[PDB]
Amino acid sequence: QIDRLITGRLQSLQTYVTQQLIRAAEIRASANLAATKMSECVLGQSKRVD
Amino acid sequence: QIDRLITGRLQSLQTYVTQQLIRAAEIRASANLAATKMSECVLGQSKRVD
Amino acid sequence: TNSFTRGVYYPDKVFRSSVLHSTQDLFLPFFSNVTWFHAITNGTKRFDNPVLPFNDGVYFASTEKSNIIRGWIFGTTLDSKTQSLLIVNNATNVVIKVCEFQFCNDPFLDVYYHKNNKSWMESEFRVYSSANNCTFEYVSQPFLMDLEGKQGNFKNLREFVFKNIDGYFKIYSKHTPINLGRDLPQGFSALEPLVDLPIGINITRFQTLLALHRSYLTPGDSSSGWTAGAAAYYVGYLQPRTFLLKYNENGTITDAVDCALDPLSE
Amino acid sequence: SAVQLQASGGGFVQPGGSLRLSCAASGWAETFGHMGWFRQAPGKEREFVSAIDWWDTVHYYADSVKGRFTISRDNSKNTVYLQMNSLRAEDTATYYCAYWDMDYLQNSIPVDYWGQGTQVTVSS
Amino acid sequence: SAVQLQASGGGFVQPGGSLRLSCAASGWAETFGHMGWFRQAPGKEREFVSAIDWWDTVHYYADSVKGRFTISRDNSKNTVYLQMNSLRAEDTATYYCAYWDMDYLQNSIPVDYWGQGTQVTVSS
Amino acid sequence: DSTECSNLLLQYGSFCTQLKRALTGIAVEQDKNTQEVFAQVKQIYKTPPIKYFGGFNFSQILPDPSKPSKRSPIEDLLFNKVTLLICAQKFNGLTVLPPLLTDEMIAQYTSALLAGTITSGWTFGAGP
Amino acid sequence: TKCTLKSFTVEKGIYQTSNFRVQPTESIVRFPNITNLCPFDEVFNATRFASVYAWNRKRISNCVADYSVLYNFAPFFAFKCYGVSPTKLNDLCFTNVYADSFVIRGNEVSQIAPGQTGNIADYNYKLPDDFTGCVIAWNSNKLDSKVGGNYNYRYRLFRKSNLKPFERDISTEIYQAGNKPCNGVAGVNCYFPLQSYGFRPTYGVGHQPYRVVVLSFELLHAPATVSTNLVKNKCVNFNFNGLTGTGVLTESNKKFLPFQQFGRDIADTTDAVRDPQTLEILDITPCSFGGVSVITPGTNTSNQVAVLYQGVNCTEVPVAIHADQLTPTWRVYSTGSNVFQTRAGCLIGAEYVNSSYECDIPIGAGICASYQTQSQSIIAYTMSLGAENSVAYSNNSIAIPTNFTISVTTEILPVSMTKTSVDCTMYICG
Amino acid sequence: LTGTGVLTESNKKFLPFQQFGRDIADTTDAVRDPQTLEILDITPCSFGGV
Ligand SMILES: *[C@@H]1O[C@H](CO)[C@@H](O[C@@H]2O[C@H](CO)[C@@H](O)[C@H](O)[C@H]2NC(C)=O)[C@H](O)[C@H]1NC(C)=O
Ligand SMILES: *[C@@H]1O[C@H](CO)[C@@H](O[C@@H]2O[C@H](CO)[C@@H](O)[C@H](O)[C@H]2NC(C)=O)[C@H](O)[C@H]1NC(C)=O
Ligand SMILES: *[C@@H]1O[C@H](CO)[C@@H](O)[C@H](O)[C@H]1NC(C)=O
Ligand SMILES: *[C@@H]1O[C@H](CO)[C@@H](O)[C@H](O)[C@H]1NC(C)=O
Ligand SMILES: *[C@@H]1O[C@H](CO)[C@@H](O)[C@H](O)[C@H]1NC(C)=O
Ligand SMILES: *[C@@H]1O[C@H](CO)[C@@H](O)[C@H](O)[C@H]1NC(C)=O
Repeated sequence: QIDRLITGRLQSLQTYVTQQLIRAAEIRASANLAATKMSECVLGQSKRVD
Repeated sequence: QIDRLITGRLQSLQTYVTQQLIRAAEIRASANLAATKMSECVLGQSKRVD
Repeated sequence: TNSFTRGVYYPDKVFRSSVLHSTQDLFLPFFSNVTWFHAITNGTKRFDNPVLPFNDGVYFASTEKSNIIRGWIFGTTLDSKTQSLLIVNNATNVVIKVCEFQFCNDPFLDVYYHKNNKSWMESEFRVYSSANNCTFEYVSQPFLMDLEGKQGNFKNLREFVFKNIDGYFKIYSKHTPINLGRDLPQGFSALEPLVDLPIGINITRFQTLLALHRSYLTPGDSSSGWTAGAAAYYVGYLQPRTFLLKYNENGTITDAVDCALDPLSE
Repeated sequence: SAVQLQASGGGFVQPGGSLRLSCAASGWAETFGHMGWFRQAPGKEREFVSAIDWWDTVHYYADSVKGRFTISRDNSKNTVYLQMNSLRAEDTATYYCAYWDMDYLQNSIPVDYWGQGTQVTVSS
Repeated sequence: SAVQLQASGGGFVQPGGSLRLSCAASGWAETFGHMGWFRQAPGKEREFVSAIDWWDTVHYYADSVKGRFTISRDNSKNTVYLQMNSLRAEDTATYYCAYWDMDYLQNSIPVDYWGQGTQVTVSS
Repeated sequence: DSTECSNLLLQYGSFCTQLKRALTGIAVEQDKNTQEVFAQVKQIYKTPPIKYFGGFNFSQILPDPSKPSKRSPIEDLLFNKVTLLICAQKFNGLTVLPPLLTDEMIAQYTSALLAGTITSGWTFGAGP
Repeated sequence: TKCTLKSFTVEKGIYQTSNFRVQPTESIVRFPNITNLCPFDEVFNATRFASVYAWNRKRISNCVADYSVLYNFAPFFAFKCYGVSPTKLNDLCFTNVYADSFVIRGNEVSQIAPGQTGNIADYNYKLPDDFTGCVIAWNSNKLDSKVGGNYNYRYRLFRKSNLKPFERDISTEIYQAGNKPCNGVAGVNCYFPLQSYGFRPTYGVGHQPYRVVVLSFELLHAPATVSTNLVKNKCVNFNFNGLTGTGVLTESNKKFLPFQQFGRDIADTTDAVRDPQTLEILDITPCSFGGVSVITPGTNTSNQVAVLYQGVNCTEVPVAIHADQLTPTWRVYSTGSNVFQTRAGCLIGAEYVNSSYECDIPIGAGICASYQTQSQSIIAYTMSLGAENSVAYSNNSIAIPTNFTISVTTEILPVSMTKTSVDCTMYICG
Repeated sequence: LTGTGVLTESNKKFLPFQQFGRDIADTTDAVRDPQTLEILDITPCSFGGV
């Protein structure tokens, strides 16, 4: 009975982490874009349209 | 007992493949940046600041 | 027939502050048809408050002045072979006598002249035909708050939700002093629990107890249906309906929304 | 499973007396479980008495019944008896002829089927 | 059975003397059992001396105390007595108040309560 | 927190050191994400005491010392417009690690970039 | 850290090792709600007791029959409970205990039991063979017996059949044992069932009165008609009205409702609970646990390290870490070199310094640590963003470089990761 | 100790007591003749995807 409950509880934890990992990757892509924007738009002038 | 062992064994394999999929997605994002850097920084001169 | 928002009650004795709680208990559905069941001592024939089926609890709401509505009787067949639940309210007593009274009588009028000067508790309805299994009672301060209604702008909407969970019988009372428009206004008042009561028996059949003697200001009707006329008692019914009860800081249910009434509500 | 049990016997035994009971079986069962008696001492919990294997290969006895109890199945009418020697004066109980519908008794607490109570007092 | 037993009496007697001891029950009981007496001589075992039913109807006297010792119960102070007469040289024994927590004197062994020591010596 | 339960969890091996390690990488990366975006400037440039930039009014974005926090009216508007229980997560092992760079430090990094852009053009991003 | 890192030499950097979980100190069993009732004096202390032929049936309910009150009620009695020892019955609460009371004789004590026979067992009161409950049998010689001869009290000597389980019968018809009818007149074949009790001061102990009270419970769908402590801000295991769990019973400030008992929150946890005995609201907070991480400047440089219990207000339970309270052991740091409360837990073994340097070992909330000698030791400076610099901006000032510097910088980027391929049947199945 | 593999010679040094060889894995890389005290190196079958 515990083993059924542990696996159910453990599976939810693994889902959360694997959901956070892909979520964290989406932020990193946003952070990399923001870091690029700061380097180009702020620290200099950008000729790239839009 | 065998099925109980296969569930965990298969789940461990599934987690690794899922973890590899996320990890490779990060590498491709890094690989694309290197490909962009090679095309712009090496094959030419980049006006993009920093 | 238009319980616009009445019938909500605190599903449990749990405090909750500024949260949106979703429950799944038995509730009276929003905008349901409350039966007008109005009622009309001129004889013992021509019964005026017929029995009703107690299916998964009922929503009871009355607007008697001070003594027209006194109590309720429950059980299955209200006879000797079944438990009879007396939830009568006295002037200051609400004794919950669950004795299997061999029959539920009717208010034995002493004479046709009814309520000139008699206020004593004697020769009353006597529906408790003396019987054997006179089990535990909750004789206490009257849970039926026979409040001295006054100042106009009032009709004591003593909305009671009588439900029987796992045998335990619960009374959710909230007497309404505030003015109502016609019979039930568009407002909100969750019914705080009043009595936790074990009485582990079948409660399949229910009827009000017009322990009146007094031929006291009762209008006439002869049909059975579902409308919002001036009632001796409104009778809803509780269904396994999911509600989203909102809780104010002080843990008071400010408002709630039914989860099946409307697509927007859903 | 749906098994009907046919228990009979008893009487009015005496200090040092004995019983010779019977418990016939009839009805389809999931498996060939063991017949026997779950006697609760008067006012006590139901207690295993003595169980015989359906193949008549395993016999069981208990300290409260050792030396003065024995179970045996009739080979003709398939009515399992409860025949004893010098039953004591304290067995003033009601004896249920219970039915474990399992081929082996790991523990006696789960008793799939049961029987009727045999009320026998022990006094002269 | 919180049967509070109180012991009293003792001393030195002559060959052919007499004595009177008192023991009683209090607190609360599992049931009305048997009131009896025992002697556990130094190095010896607790030996059945005399048992009496609580209502002074069923009395018992051992062979060694037949015609010498006596047992009686008071009817107004909840006390039960004991007598001893005609003591020999080997009667020097230690006495503990006895108590049987059973309705019938099945054997001399079954007990649930005991008393405290009491040295008895015979001299002139 | 049941030992008999805990012993059975050991039978699954490193199925939970992975979660602690994998979730640690996320927490570390977020600190790198903030630093990468904002810590693009080596020094900390300060706006001169006078703030007449040829008629260009910057008081909206330039940090305002009047407020107790060193945030501009625009940043203060953003903070109030973003509403951030937590302790329940701190009840069952779901501790939330605070960020390495405080909200003040990040607002200080932004003021450096803001002062650098105004008083130094784009030259400060490519050298002195 | 070496165990968690699974390496013999750890490098500079904060490492998460284990979890610090403060253990509860005491246990509180507060479920009293004050509340007490049920008299027992009505069924025990009554001066006049109903006879055996008129035994009472008074089921006590909606209150508690505290057995400690009745455990010591008289010099001696037979607490002949059935099915459970009287002491274990104390907390054994029962749904509807039908408390029956009457009086018997002394020699008839053996005749008053389940399944017994006689003019007072078969003919006055029959107990079922499966009787569940208790029998309370004490003597009332000074009350139910008269020195002048108590014939006012009677024990029935004749009756027809045994009573049903828990059944009553008070038939007083003139019984006929022959063929001649009574015809309403006492005489031949005409016997009154009630025989007057022989209760004289000179009568024997076998004829002495003994009251008998039979308290019996039927385990039905009724409330068991038939134990507390106190606490403070210290963390304990709460049991408020049967609410299992452990937490810090800090003082609360919310306003409950006259009927609300078990306060809650968004989560399933019981955030608050009204204190039963004092009718006050108590706030429940989880025991202040949190992960513990170790700040180390690299085995090579030094073995000196400092630890950080993440997410704890340590200026309390981890600064008052008593003998072996801190999980990583070494209770010599109960106070430590310096305890520095931080927004990210608190540091033990590192001393805060006013001077701010570049971050070396990140900790959190703008605090970093490094192994900088002041005498090498761990410091906990506040991270410094950089050297503050002011540019002399002016309306007509321009700065123009006269020289330059061809700076060559390296950039490292991963491109491909190791290629792999698995096989379930080889992997999963040997 | 049950398993399969190529039972080649072992160049390692099983300290007397040691009988099961093992690498940093569940695999029992080495083993020792329980009837000749010879150490043998165990390598898995030369399988491989095709
Ligand atoms: C820059 O703009 C701010 C507003 O964005 C100006 O501040 C306002 O100044 C007016 C005076 O004309 C006051 O009435 C307002 O109350 C000010 N508002 C705030 C928020 O300060 C500021 O004066 C402008 N500076 C210059 C040099 O033009
Ligand atoms: C620009 O800088 C370079 C070095 O960064 C200067 O070259 C140096 O000149 C000094 C003489 O003052 C020599 O001692 C060094 O050996 C030179 N270094 C190199 C690498 O050549 C150069 O003089 C500077 N330009 C000006 C105009 O001053
Ligand atoms: C029920 O529904 C309407 C709306 O309240 C009510 O007015 C009407 O009397 C009822 N109609 C029926 C019985 O279908
Ligand atoms: C809710 O709580 C606040 C704070 O105690 C109080 O001032 C306010 O009157 C309450 N409102 C109600 C009763 O809903
Ligand atoms: C390791 O410690 C040595 C001294 O033993 C020191 O020289 C070296 O810089 C250290 N390396 C790091 C960065 O851990
Ligand atoms: C932590 O300790 C106690 C908590 O009971 C409190 O008095 C103190 O202010 C807390 N410290 C901080 C800085 O939170």
